[PDB]
Amino acid sequence: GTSQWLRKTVDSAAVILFSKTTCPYCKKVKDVLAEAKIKHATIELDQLSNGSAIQKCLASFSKIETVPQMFVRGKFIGDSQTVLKYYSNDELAGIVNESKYDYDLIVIGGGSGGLAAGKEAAKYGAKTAVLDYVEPTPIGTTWGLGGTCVNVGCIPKKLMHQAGLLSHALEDAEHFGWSLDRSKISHNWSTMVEGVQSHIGSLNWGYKVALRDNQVTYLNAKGRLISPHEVQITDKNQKVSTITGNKIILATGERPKYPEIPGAVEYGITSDDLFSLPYFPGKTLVIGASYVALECAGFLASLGGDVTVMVRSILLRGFDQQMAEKVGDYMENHGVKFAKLCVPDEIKQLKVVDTENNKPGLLLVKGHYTDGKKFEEEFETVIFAVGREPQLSKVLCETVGVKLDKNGRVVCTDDEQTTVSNVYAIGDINAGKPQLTPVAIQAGRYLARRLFAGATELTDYSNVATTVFTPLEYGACGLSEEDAIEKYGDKDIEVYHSNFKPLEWTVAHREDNVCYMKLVCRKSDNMRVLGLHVLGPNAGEITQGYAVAIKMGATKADFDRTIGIHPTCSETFTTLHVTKKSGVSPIV
Amino acid sequence: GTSQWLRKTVDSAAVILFSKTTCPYCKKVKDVLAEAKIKHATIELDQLSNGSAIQKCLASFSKIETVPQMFVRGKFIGDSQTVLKYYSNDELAGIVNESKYDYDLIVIGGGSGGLAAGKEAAKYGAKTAVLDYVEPTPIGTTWGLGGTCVNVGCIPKKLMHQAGLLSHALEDAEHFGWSLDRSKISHNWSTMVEGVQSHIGSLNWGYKVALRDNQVTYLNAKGRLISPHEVQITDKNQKVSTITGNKIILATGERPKYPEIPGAVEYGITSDDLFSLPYFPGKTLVIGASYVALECAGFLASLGGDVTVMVRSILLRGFDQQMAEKVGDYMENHGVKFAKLCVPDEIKQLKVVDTENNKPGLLLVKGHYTDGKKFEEEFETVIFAVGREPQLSKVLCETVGVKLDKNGRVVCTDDEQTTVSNVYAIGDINAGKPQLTPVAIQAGRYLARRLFAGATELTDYSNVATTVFTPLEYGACGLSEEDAIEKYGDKDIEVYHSNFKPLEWTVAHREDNVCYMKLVCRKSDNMRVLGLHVLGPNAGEITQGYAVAIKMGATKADFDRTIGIHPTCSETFTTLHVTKKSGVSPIV
Ligand SMILES: Cc1cc2nc3c(=O)[nH]c(=O)nc-3n(C[C@H](O)[C@H](O)[C@H](O)COP(=O)(O)OP(=O)(O)OC[C@H]3O[C@@H](n4cnc5c(N)ncnc54)[C@H](O)[C@@H]3O)c2cc1C
Ligand SMILES: Cc1cc2nc3c(=O)[nH]c(=O)nc-3n(C[C@H](O)[C@H](O)[C@H](O)COP(=O)(O)OP(=O)(O)OC[C@H]3O[C@@H](n4cnc5c(N)ncnc54)[C@H](O)[C@@H]3O)c2cc1C
Ligand SMILES: COc1ccc(C)cc1NC(=O)Nn1cnnc1
Ligand SMILES: COc1ccc(C)cc1NC(=O)Nn1cnnc1
Ligand SMILES: COc1ccc(C)cc1NC(=O)Nn1cnnc1
Ligand SMILES: COc1ccc(C)cc1NC(=O)Nn1cnnc1
Repeated sequence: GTSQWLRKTVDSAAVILFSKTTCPYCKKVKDVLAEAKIKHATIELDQLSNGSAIQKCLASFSKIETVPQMFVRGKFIGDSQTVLKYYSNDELAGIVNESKYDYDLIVIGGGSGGLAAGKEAAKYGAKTAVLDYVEPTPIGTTWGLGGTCVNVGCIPKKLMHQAGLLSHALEDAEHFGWSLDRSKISHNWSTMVEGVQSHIGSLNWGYKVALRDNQVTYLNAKGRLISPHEVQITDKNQKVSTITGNKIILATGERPKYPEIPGAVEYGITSDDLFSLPYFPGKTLVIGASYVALECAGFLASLGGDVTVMVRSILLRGFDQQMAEKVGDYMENHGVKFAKLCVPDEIKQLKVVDTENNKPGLLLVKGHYTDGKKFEEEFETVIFAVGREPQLSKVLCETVGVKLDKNGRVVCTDDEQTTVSNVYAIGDINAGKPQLTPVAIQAGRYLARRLFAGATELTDYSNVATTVFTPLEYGACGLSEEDAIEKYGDKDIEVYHSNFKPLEWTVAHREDNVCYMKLVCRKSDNMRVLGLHVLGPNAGEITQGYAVAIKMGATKADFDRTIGIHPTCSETFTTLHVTKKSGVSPIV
Repeated sequence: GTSQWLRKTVDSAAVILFSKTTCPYCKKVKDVLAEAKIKHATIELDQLSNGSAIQKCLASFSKIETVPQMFVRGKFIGDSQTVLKYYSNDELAGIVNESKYDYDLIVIGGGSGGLAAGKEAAKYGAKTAVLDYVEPTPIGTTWGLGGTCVNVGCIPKKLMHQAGLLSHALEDAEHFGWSLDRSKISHNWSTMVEGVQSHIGSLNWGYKVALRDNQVTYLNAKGRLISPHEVQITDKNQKVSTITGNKIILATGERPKYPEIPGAVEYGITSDDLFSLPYFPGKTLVIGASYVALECAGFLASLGGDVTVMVRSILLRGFDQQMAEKVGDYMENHGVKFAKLCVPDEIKQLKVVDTENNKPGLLLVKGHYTDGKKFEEEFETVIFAVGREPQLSKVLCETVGVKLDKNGRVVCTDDEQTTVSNVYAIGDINAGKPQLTPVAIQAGRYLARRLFAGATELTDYSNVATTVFTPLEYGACGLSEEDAIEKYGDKDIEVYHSNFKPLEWTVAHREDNVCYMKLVCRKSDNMRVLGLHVLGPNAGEITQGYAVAIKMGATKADFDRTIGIHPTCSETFTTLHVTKKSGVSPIV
């Protein structure tokens, strides 16, 4: 019990001190380590339930039961007297740096999870390297350190979402008494892109500064695991070399897919290219129906574009389908066109992109509908958003022994361990886990603490809240209504729901019964809230706080006994009463 | 136990049917009652755990133990055979309208609480009257049905707040690429007031329709309780008369105070006047420091006004003072002037209000600072926001026996009962309760269910969340930091905090380290969250969901194990780690 925890902690920590807050011999050792700039983890035995048990188990490694005790990479180094002996004889630095490996930790992948993992490990004295390389897109787009979210994901996409939201603010401002005329204002794509890219560039630089100031080695190099402890690296001159590490974290992410049709790679683009595109896309076709597809179509339309979405089957597969249909209905009423039950067959080039005068090309898209009829129409830009995939064959040699699943993602235990004992996987490549930036960050930081500080806390992957940043935003936490009915049966599910209107929409003359919210509850478990859903402005700010209550097992009675804040959209959750079974209208 | 509940329920229900869902004799009685439009409460004995005890206890009133049993105003009417007999002999209508009083319920006050109470009572067959009268302000301002929030409170002030926020949206729009020029755009006060007042008028009308459609009698008349069951009414022609009711609910709210100085009533205004003023206030002095004072000064400055606030002692007395000071610092950085440690001595008229040309007048304000130096300055408008108070001497004869406290509010039990057993009080006049619209609504609806449908649930007044809608908003739930320390001692309190920057503020070049959040926790109670505080955009949307978790007893561990939604401001609560004791900086 306590015995096996201690063994695992000692064998894995790079530099760890067992201590008590009251002992001045411990403070004497802490001070010496700080002066020599030796980072390390510390376990305060007087602050743990069974510290007396641990203190006695230390004797199995050190043959002493007293405190302080200092270990380096699994080896007992000395008590107080012995540590100062090493310091006074100029022997300490060599002892704390001796290792079987170049690094205590190598992180392959410099994104959300990998940077979090690497920075947290370095805090406890682990010698860490972070590798990052951005393979260019087919048209050659590349970008800096920080991963998909920072450079070509959550960050630029929400900033262009905000640019779109501000067109409605301009319209609203007239009704609230401001003297502008929305009809005579236009948008400049390249001005927006310049401001977005300047912020992304501040994040690239911030991550390099953060790694330097944590003593993490950053190599802008492509890494490949060739044996459990050996990583082959290739630099910007295709210089190939090999570095070794005790623990390995795979954190390499995914990239967009293309459909296997003529012209797709040659003449279309993905979200990877959209966020630094030097010209306005113009008349645009978006192929696919994921949250990426709908978010991009949405702000392009709000910035004045002529936008079409080609849907093969349904919107937002895997999300609550009543909510997904409301999302699409709103964007169709505000100008996005939808080609339903439709897939593409080929893309033909009619004009090459005018890279001089900063203008898109021109393309002819041919496709067909699910019953047989034909699609044919011209667009200036075609954006594919038909999913994302890893390519671990680039990253990982099959002889190493790391098990993948049928989709190509890494099969892991609940502490992120692979089938190779010293290798771990986090973020989007970890099979079966929600593919989200805060998840990757929590997994990376918690894992680093278990490896190098003796921590025990695991990452909880259940009921993680989401928000889709469509022109009207959709926040959710927990089960969709159809998944709850499937799992428990229709007779055991009760659904409370209501329309609402934001107070901000009244004077602005916006729609009465379009925003909408519901709670999906289990009758036989005290009306436990299984899933929460809201369509409305600021949906992510609305949903976040409820994710804590749902984590704690909130029931409908908990929502009822809590008082609303007025006037807000969120307060409508505190007074829901119309059930779906009753048949009463949810309108207001 | 069961027997004391049953007698309380039978005595005060207006019309109540005891029933079982599986009984066709009960369905036959329900059907007759519906056809005759007889509204009534219903208790389904088969859906209660001690329904068997209640069934046998009914015999104490009816000498029978079967269902259905129908009662009217405390008297057993009959079983199935007897009710149908009364029906087909045309005697039922007269039976159910038999009463010792004109009304089962009289509500004095047509605001947030009183309207909620009256509509809910009428659903269970209580014959109900709602009285509402709006005493004009000193300059003559009056308004329609709905109370302070609807007409001169939450609704118009948040609409005017939104007009102020749109100022910054117009500014932010240029940085995100829109072609407008903020500096050439101005605001028209009367156009804003016209749109606000048109929405308020639709609320006035909607409440009158709601009372008509619930068969509630609405009397636009001033009420006075002269004995436990008699209410004297005075109509708009000064006709005086008396009506009687079984139960009385007092729900008359408060009105603004004026300081006792020369010129205040004659030449200044209050929030009651501000939301329908026909001219822009111009250069304005706000006297006071409540949330009313700061919210009003705030939107006035954003709409282009030259605004000063004169503060007796501190801002937002009774709220967390670190957050109060940050609220003030932001207002002052964006234009609002503050006259600290200062009070007014007299207001002098230099120009009368120009009601022809639609212009304010001009005033000379004289005052002094606490060290004795003098204040003297000219303003076009002076707004007093120096507190609110009930005036129950106009509502309630002293001989009735209703106890008041030192501030003139009604002393109530935790079920809203006064010292007169048939008389209840709800909303702002209920001593010691938070003075908020959703509290008054919850109190009123829960009380009507207990009086007329046999409910037992009480209103929970603890840990009610708030939001102050200053230009940068402040949301809170639970204890201030200084209150937590007073109650538990400094060593049992830990404070986690951080600055943050909304993503929307990056491209717009807004401030880096102004938004702020903290969690105030109790060490010896598993780091229980005692209070949550946040300064930033959409602070009410952010705070609301967390109020469910605090109601449930959330700890710091519950916040840590919940995952963030990215990118949002609210997610910063899920990763807090810097403590105040550590002395580490909270900047990002
Ligand atoms: C358009 C879009 C919008 C999104 N919006 C959101 C949102 O609003 N909220 C949210 O939570 N999530 C969002 N996501 C998802 C989020 O971006 C991912 O979940 C997250 O980036 C995954 O982090 P990661 O560490 O697993 O991988 P990544 O962040 O992709 O980082 C992996 C890194 O490793 C590099 N790499 C790959 N192979 C190698 C190699 N052999 N050697 C070295 N380096 C290598 C990659 O180039 C990359 O830099 C969005 C995604 C997309 C595509
Ligand atoms: C400027 C301002 C802003 C506010 N903003 C917010 C906010 O954002 N959120 C929030 O939760 N709360 C807010 N409040 C508080 C909220 O308005 C009150 O808590 C709420 O209105 C109290 O409701 P009530 O039912 O107790 O009384 P009221 O709503 O005041 O209703 C009482 C009614 O009874 C009438 N009446 C009085 N005497 C008699 C009589 N003798 N006979 C007949 N009728 C009579 C009154 O004229 C009035 O119509 C604000 C208040 C103010 C002043
Ligand atoms: C693929 O589904 C859509 C695609 C585009 C859009 C615009 C909407 C939908 N949703 C949808 O069908 N809406 N709806 C109409 N009547 N019932 C539901
Ligand atoms: C006619 O207005 C009323 C409406 C309803 C009622 C019950 C009374 C009045 N009496 C009235 O004139 N109010 N008043 C006071 N100071 N100026 C005007
Ligand atoms: C009455 O207090 C204020 C009044 C007006 C304003 C504008 C601000 C405050 N707050 C305040 O004192 N801020 N501060 C400065 N250094 N420590 C705290
Ligand atoms: C965004 O700041 C402004 C810009 C322009 C102007 C003319 C005003 C503001 N001030 C602002 O936020 N409103 N306000 C009210 N009380 N303090 C501040």
